[PDB]
Amino acid sequence: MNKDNLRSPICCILGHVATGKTKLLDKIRQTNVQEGEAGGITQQIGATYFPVEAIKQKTAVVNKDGKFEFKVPGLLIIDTPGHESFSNLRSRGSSLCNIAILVVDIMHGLEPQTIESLRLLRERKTPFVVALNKIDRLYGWKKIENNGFRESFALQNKAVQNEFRNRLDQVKLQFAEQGFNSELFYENKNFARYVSLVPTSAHTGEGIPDMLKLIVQLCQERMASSLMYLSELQATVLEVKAIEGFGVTIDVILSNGILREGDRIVLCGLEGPIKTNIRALLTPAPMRELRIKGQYIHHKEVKAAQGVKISAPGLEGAIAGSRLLVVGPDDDEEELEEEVES
Ligand SMILES: Nc1nc2c(ncn2[C@@H]2O[C@H](COP(=O)(O)OP(=O)(O)OP(O)(O)=S)[C@@H](O)[C@H]2O)c(=O)[nH]1
Ligand SMILES: [Cl-]
Ligand SMILES: [Mg+2]
Repeated sequence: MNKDNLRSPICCILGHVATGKTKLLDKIRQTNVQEGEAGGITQQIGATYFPVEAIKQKTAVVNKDGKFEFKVPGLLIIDTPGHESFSNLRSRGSSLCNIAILVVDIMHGLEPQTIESLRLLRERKTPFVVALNKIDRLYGWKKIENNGFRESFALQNKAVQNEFRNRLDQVKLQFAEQGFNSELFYENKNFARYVSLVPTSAHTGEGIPDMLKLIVQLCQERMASSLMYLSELQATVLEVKAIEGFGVTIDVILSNGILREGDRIVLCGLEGPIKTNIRALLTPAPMRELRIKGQYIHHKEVKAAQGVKISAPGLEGAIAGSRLLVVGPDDDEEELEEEVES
């Protein structure tokens, strides 16, 4: 359990259309992905890597005394489409994650794809918190940019505080009807068993510090302890696409283990196993999206979890969703081809 064998866990963001999943991530990243999107909607799985240094800075306003202990090296956050036509991608993102944020519009409560998401979460026993987003839409909300929720909530007028309590109670009742007990996050005395509700605004940043602290807490206090450390390689192909200068590449979620430039890799292809070597192992800059076209950073080595793009010859027939394996010293290359096909 050395700190040079720590693993960055995977957090999926799930929720109904237009609840603010991408906008929340844009506020954390300081990006404008949502503005860029056709229709303002997400149509693919996105991956952004957050080094723990950034998480520490973005939670300082709810950790002023420094007493919160950070143990993760970072977190890979997966953005997903809420639109009904992409249930396959919510399913894939859910299958990949270790923990999750379920985004609910506080003004609307639970909606059809919230219910779909809750089924995914319950089935896989995924620890999650709920972001009750768009609190700035409470009428008369007075913002302090990027504040902790409690601090800001204390400064609101009586009308706003009453409206919040009323909507919060309604949402709690909705979750209870779906079989989930939930509590406002600082009122939750059973983090292991009850869902924490953290009110947020993607527009003002309020509550995001609380939300980030909570997902680190999910990693450190709910996720299986073994997942804090790197073990055997696990990787999944997300997409296959030709990129200028690199030929047909694959975007991969590295879920566990370590990938290296030059690795002999095996994966499923249309006509049978593909066996090739990694020519370039690419990532976005930290806190930038895998689903966004850009210049890429080349790495000799990438430790899990991360979203990577791999350049290699012979990827033309790669199958999205395929597992990916690396040929190790004690492996037989053909035997490994047979194992990936399984
Ligand atoms: N006022 C306010 N508006 C918000 C907030 N969060 C998101 N929005 C707005 O809601 C709209 C939808 O946000 P978006 O980030 O696209 O949702 P999404 O959950 O990613 O939606 P999808 O990709 O599943 S279709 C956008 O216009 C965005 O500006 C918020 O906290 N306050
Ligand atoms: Cl949970
Ligand atoms: Mg989106």
